[PDB]
Amino acid sequence: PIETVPVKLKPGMDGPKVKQWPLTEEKIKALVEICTEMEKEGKISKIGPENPYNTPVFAIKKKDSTKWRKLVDFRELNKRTQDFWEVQLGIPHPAGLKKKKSVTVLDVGDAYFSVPLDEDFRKYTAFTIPSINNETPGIRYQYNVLPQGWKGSPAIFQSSMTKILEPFKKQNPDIVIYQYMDDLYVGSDLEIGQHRTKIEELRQHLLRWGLTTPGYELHPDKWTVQPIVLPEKDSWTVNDIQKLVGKLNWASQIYPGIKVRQLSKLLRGTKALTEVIPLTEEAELELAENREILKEPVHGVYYDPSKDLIAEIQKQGQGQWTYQIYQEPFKNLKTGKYARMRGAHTNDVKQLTEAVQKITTESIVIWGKTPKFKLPIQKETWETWWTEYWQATWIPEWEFVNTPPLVKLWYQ
Amino acid sequence: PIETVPVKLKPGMDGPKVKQWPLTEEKIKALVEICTEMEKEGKISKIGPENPYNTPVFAIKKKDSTKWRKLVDFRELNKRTQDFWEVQLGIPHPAGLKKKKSVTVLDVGDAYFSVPLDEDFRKYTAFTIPSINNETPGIRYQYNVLPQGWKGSPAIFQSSMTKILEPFKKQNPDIVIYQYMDDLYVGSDLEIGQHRTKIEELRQHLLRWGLTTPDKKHQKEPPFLWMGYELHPDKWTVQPIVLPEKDSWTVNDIQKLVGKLNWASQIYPGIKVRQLSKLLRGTKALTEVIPLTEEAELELAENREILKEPVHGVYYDPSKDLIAEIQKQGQGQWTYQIYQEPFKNLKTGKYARMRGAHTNDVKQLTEAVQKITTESIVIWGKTPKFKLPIQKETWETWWTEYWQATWIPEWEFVNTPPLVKLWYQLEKEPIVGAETFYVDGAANRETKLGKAGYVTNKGRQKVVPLTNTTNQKTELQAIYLALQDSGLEVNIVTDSQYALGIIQAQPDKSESELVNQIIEQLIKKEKVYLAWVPAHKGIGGNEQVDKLVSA
DNA sequence: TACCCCCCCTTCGGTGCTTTGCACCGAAGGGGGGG
Ligand SMILES: OC[C@H]1O[C@@](CO)(O[C@H]2O[C@H](CO)[C@@H](O)[C@H](O)[C@H]2O)[C@@H](O)[C@@H]1O
Ligand SMILES: [Mg+2]
Ligand SMILES: [Mg+2]
Ligand SMILES: [Mg+2]
Repeated sequence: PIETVPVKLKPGMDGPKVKQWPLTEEKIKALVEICTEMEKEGKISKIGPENPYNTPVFAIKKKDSTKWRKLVDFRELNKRTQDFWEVQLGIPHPAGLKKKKSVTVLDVGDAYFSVPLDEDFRKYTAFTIPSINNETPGIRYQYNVLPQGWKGSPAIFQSSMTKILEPFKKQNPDIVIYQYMDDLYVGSDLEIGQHRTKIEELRQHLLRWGLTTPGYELHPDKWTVQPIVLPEKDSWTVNDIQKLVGKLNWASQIYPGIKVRQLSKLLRGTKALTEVIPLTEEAELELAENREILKEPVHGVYYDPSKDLIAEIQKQGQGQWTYQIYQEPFKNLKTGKYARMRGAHTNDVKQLTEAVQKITTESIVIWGKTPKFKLPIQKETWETWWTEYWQATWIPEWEFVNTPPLVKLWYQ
Repeated sequence: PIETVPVKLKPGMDGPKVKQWPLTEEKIKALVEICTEMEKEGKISKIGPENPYNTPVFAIKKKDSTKWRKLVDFRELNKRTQDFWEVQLGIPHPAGLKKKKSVTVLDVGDAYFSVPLDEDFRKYTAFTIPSINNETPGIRYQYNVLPQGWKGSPAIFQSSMTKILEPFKKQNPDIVIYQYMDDLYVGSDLEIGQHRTKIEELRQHLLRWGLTTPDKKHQKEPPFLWMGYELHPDKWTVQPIVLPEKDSWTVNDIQKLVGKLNWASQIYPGIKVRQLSKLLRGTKALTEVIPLTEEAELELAENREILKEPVHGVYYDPSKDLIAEIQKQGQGQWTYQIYQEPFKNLKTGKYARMRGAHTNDVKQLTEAVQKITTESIVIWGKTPKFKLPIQKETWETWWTEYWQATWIPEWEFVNTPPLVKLWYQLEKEPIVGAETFYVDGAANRETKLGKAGYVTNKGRQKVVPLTNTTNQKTELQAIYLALQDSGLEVNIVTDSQYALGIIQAQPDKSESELVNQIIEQLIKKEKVYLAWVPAHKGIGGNEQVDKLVSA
């Protein structure tokens, strides 16, 4: 018995119509079990083919969870409500959250089931549950409450959220709290023992307001950037200098001070690739000044809140993965490298799945946005396996790219 | 009485006003016969000229029967009717059926006509009935039920049927009912006396809601005819497949043949359609006749020898693992078998899609593994364990070095040749003592004339004139030259991003005959190192050979 | 001379980087199949 906030899509835009993809047996059972008890609790209610809209649905297990969690792919719906979570009820982003020594992520999504949803908007939350071997046609539902994973859900609940928090934000003044959809980010400069305690205090502080918490521990101060680096060799071959000159040529689009004239001079003959070429005085100095320019930050790179974030990922082999987050090409807001994630030396798709989650998490902490990914993988390969390794309650936007490594710019 | 389904038109649009087709006198009498009986039952109604719509109507006789089908052309109503969301997400496959002690198959008589249409929407179904002459006008009618020919008839029937069956399924949890349109496959582990009793409770429960189960459609004894299959107590097979015997084949002949062969491929192992399909490409008219190649003839020959001997599939045992075994068939063709007990197939199939201009067998095998995984998750809800004709070390070399992410689920090597292999290996480091060829190419955009050549450190040189070429082709051609004019080990420097992208992915097949010749050379070499440098940076032999071939 | 669903093979046109050529993908029209 609560007032329903009215929600309307973006101007001149129709709801989401996205086909449902095949589900494994263990995922369908989990959905049918989850969707049953959600219906006897009024949270969802069956519908029919008169509703033209549809969204994909599936189930995940968070890291170490052991328990199924329902995940809806509201990416198409969230793009068509974009005015809502930006214009009026948006959440400002705390620039100090990335500076805290420890940050914990909690699933507060179970609280969104408290608030009802505008009746005129429920027609857009429609999802279909498939059946093994198409034994049954599609069992369709729709959401009566705030759905988990909708970008409108945390905005509506914010008024109720900021009230439950206010007693604890006053009892602990300098502890930072941020809300990105179904997750709550809470960080302190306290020691680890003190930090984990205040989370339990925040868990109870949520229990008496009616919420469970089925937490992830981060350390943003630990996070490191990966700069462009030039090799160290005692002797340079023609091929070494050719690779170097090409790399500096590429890097010059980012750092304009890069020079290659004195290093190009060393190649001017027609030499065998393995021939050793002693460096001239001027090449050694052109090299040294180049190494220093790459040490510098890029001039005029800063975050723009109106602009979307893009992330490119490159597979370096031997479990190494490098990434760059940017808004304008060659103006990188962050560059980084992962190694020995789950799946190293056995599974590419699992590692890439882990990298996308890590990069998205970092982007939520640092800018409160999830980037659009450029995935080094074929479409059919990614869409076949990624749901088996997805451990998050959000899903970033992605596209598929095929960029042969002409030059190894980000990893030596 | 079953709850009506609310329907609407596309907002701001009105109903269907289109004039009738001229109907044949043999069809009209059988048509007017069927229409008149409907009014007795409340399925159709007479309407006054107050209703201003009209839609064409016709009839064709039912397949495998004497009666006619009342088909209403609603194409213009369909354009202006609201959009639906179909609940028919696929087709069941018999290989996904568990074994049941007793099985029944029953069809509903007049499926759409037993479901009442939306009250407010009924008016838009307006159509008029012809006569033996053009003098009598014929009564105009509105549908009280789902019409055959509407775009909302299937979805509304399918979802309604589910709400009817839901109570029975919850009262009888151990009954498996495969619901596809109006046909119902019902099976149980119950003893057949008890099974037929529960069958009758369901026929009553459908009769509870006005759904008729005719005896003629009802089948009590194997082999059941279901979804175009024949279901036996422990085996299944397709209903027999008729291959046209035509002596001269048109385009529609091959299309019929190919489609039949694809249908056969689900259970008959090893069907191949590559050479037959090559005849289908780029033909203007369906009526045109095209001869059978000596390749396509041999393929149609061995395809018939597979269909000659009868085959059957088994049923699914959830306790045991799923196995999928793939064999290479050549020219980008692959067949597979899914089974649980050896030599007792559940189903078969084939992957033959040529994805991309240049590829290799490993990529294609991976695509086959992905097609099989998804089909398996559709039918059984799990991923099978794989038996693949590729050495463990081949795959380890491929997926680790390739620059894109790739993977195959749990799999083991099966020694059934022809094996999938990588046909050459580019060095990671330049080769000491191998001649260093700096290649380049160039072409004039208007002349379409170009050059391709190289310079080496040993003084070797060549330039070749080229007709009707492109910039990209001369760059590949320059690399071809360096491969021809070099020893078994060679370092090659290019500034062609395009060429290097193709060769580094280690293709073993190509649409381009030039790439196929480059591949042929690469297999011949012992050590090849490709390196890239940027153009017009005054680098080494690259600058020299750019001067030669630009002139 | 109708409707809905799945599958394969081909064509063709949008799309973006490999650049005004070439490569990729998806919509669509051909067929098989279900009802
Ligand atoms: O929707 C088109 C097509 O792509 C998929 C997944 O690749 O769509 C999802 O991902 C897109 C890219 O991030 C989103 O833009 C889209 O909203 C989301 O549905 C599949 O659903 C579909 O096959
Ligand atoms: Mg029937
Ligand atoms: Mg039927
Ligand atoms: Mg050139």
